[PDB]
Amino acid sequence: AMSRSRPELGDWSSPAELAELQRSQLPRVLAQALRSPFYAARYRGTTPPRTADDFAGVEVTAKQDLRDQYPFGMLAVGREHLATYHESSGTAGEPTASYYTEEDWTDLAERFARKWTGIHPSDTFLVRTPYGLVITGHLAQAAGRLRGATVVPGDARSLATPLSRMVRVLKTLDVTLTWCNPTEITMLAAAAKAAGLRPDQDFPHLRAMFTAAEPLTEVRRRRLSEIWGGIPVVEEYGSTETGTIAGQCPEGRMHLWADRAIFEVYDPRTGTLSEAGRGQMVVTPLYRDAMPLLRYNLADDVEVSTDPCGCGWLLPTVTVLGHRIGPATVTQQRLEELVFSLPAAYEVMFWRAKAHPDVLELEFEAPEPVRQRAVKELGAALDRELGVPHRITGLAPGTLVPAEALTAQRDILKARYLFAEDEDWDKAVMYF
Amino acid sequence: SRPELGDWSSPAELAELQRSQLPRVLAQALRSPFYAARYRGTTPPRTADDFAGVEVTAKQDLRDQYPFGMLAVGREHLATYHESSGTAGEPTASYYTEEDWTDLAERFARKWTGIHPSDTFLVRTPYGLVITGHLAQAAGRLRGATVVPGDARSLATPLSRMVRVLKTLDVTLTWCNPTEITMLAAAAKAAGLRPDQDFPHLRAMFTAAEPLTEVRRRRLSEIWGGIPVVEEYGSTETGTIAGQCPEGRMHLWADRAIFEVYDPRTGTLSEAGRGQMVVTPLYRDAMPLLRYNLADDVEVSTDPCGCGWLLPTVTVLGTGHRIGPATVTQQRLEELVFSLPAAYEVMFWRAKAHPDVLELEFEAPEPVRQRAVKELGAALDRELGVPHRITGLAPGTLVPAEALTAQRDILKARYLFAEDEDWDKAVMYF
Ligand SMILES: Nc1ncnc2c1ncn2[C@@H]1O[C@H](COP(=O)(O)O)[C@@H](O)[C@H]1O
Ligand SMILES: O=C(O)c1ccccc1O
Ligand SMILES: O=C(O)c1ccccc1O
Ligand SMILES: O=C(O)c1ccccc1O
Ligand SMILES: O=C(O)c1ccccc1O
Ligand SMILES: [Mg+2]
Ligand SMILES: [Mg+2]
Ligand SMILES: [Zn+2]
Ligand SMILES: [Zn+2]
Repeated sequence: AMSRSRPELGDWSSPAELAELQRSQLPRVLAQALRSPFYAARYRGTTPPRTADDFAGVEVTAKQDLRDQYPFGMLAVGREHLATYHESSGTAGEPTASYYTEEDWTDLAERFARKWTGIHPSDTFLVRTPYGLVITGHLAQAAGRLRGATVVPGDARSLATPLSRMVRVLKTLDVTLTWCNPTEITMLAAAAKAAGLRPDQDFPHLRAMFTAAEPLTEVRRRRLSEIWGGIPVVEEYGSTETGTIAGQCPEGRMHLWADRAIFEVYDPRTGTLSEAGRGQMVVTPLYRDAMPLLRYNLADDVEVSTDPCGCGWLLPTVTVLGHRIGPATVTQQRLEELVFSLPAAYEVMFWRAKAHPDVLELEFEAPEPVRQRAVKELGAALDRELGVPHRITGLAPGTLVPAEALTAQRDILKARYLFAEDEDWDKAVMYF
Repeated sequence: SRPELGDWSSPAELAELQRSQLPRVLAQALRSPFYAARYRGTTPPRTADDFAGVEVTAKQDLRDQYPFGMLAVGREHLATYHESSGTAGEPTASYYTEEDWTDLAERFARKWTGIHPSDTFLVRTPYGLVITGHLAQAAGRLRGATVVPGDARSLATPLSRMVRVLKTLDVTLTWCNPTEITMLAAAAKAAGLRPDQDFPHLRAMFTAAEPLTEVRRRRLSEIWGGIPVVEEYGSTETGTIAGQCPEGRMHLWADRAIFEVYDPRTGTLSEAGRGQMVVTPLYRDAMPLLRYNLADDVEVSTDPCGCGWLLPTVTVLGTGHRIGPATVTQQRLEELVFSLPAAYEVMFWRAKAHPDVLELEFEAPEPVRQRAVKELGAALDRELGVPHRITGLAPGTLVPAEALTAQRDILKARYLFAEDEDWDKAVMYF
């Protein structure tokens, strides 16, 4: 590496060489970790870990530790070196703070930019995740700028950017790439149809859709691809606290970015850490100064395999998993496979289910002509695959996902205090 | 590379710094479909002298050329794409190269209070398509300040959460519109924090996007413990084109753009006086603008300022209503509302011009309400002489308690729920 310090795919040719690329960083990482109040307090009366060998003995860092240290208990650098500050999704009541130096950001941007489809100057990249405190909009934008793509900041959950306006942007700007959660991929598809555009034909420049943030079955991922004309739906896995830790290969598996972090699986029964198997995703990022994390337990239920993939990347794969009803165990993943196995022509995208002690209640939207078939087929799928008692109800479109979410436009107004006689002064101080 | 405050020592040297860029700027402008079509079949302007004759560019031209009619570079050289606030029905597209962004970031970073690594900077403006959030964030990154991306109009970041962030992160700088400054002050009290005492690290508040009287600006400062409220002037299409000096005048960033005043009656352009703000940015390659008429009503003065910056000053107006004998502007009413004593806590108000009467409502606590109505009535009598119907309202009437106190979990879509959970958050989870 003449110019770059941080590793790339191909700097190692064996699992043995990957482990050495990792362990060589641990002295710096362990020295940096001890600079934070949290780790200096953890190792108070003892000898701190310093060497790659000492790492074996290092205690897990829990989500609750990150919350107890709010806001800067995990901080290992002077505040003058921070570039951005972030907070996690979930509960507003117990915030999880994350923060990054400029150089931390180069590692974050590189990991997001590991998109098998590429990101190029030729791309127009719609970033359709929130920019409010969470990292996700900032992360995609930073990766877009790193690779020279035109970034369209769509934001998400903003009154400035309803779906109708995103559909017009996708079409008229010839957008080539999107970043949004998998539910937003279906929201955009429904908004396109309500504008009289066919997601499968009317966006010929759209070449890939980047997604994360929800457990996503291959059956649902394939349907989302088919809705949008058979283009790749490129999954990644991360968190505000870690950045992107795994990205899809051309074969459709997520591979751990183990050159940039030590990945371990925590068995909460035994409290053992292992390089692979089923249990809780544990991460030690190797290229971060501001907020060192030693064996941070994301508490996501994962399966990590060192088994080779068809792609040939020399990295482990990860599946992210994320209610029992009499004899059967019913998961969202299993129901999602059954819902998204209904024929595409039935247009079933929006659904929800509740586990009662004795019965699974499930609702979905479908057009009237196909609704009774969709109810019957999905019932028979549940009988055949799970054998749970069910109450399935088909609903009119606009019942779960209202028409106004899909078609309403909103002016981006500023506060006004003086109105003409014929104006609505309801928009005076509450103008959003 | 690009000029800094102090690189010119006279108005004559400033004009030379400008005119020297015009050949490049005029050549770049002609690369766009719009300007190539405008000067089709004629000889195009090429020299600093030719600039005098150049036709104004209207906001309607930017709308008519949606999306990339104003584009002077290959799309491969674009860094970001933006759209303006106002009507959703007629989008105004703008776009910038990486080098365009350095000029934008430098102009925003011209804050007389500075932006430093020692700063923690809450950006509380939208990131959704408009430039505003992205502009403040790029300036914070340029100057090394810790950027806290608050966003605005996002379900992710309600006022209650911004107030907790202001306090617990020791935020030193904010960027938000002047109404948001009062919204945050009301939200702070609802969270049990006194804006005038409980934010000791807050040192300055940056604001723009509303016509702002000195009387209102001073009150916003007093609400937040007497710290500077630093106004700038800009637009979603240009970024910051003027910034406040320590004397409280906004100075035009004329080293980065030629500023002219348009008389719409005659279509005469002038270096100073009354009329419509016209801007020709000098360091803007993706989307060249020749004499872009912002259509803001402004007064430009070349008079020297005590601050010692050798740049013209600008006052920004906004067009008001006849009510019997008198003409009432928002700015005039705002001066009267914000001349009520601070202890009355009149911040939220609205008014309607009828042909015969000014209807005005504001929130004030019950003990002060009748005095506030009487004093404000006498101010209107004394200053405007318009008939008025003034009503005092309970706090929570114009700005509801919910907007100030509601917390909102940042949920993701969920499809399987337990019996006792709210499944209304399944697909509509915002
Ligand atoms: N591709 C994915 N599949 C499943 N869950 C995901 C995926 N990406 C992100 N997540 C979830 O989202 C979390 C990130 O949370 P946050 O930092 O609050 O945005 C992860 O810890 C997972 O629980
Ligand atoms: O909410 C989202 O849209 C989202 C998308 C990707 C990653 C994290 C997120 O919160
Ligand atoms: O869920 C997230 O916040 C997230 C953040 C970074 C990258 C991928 C992700 O899903
Ligand atoms: O909407 C805002 O809060 C705002 C603030 C500053 C400048 C432009 C803006 O729209
Ligand atoms: O919209 C504004 O009034 C504004 C002001 C300064 C900078 C960016 C902006 O959009
Ligand atoms: Mg580019
Ligand atoms: Mg810094
Ligand atoms: Zn693979
Ligand atoms: Zn001055």
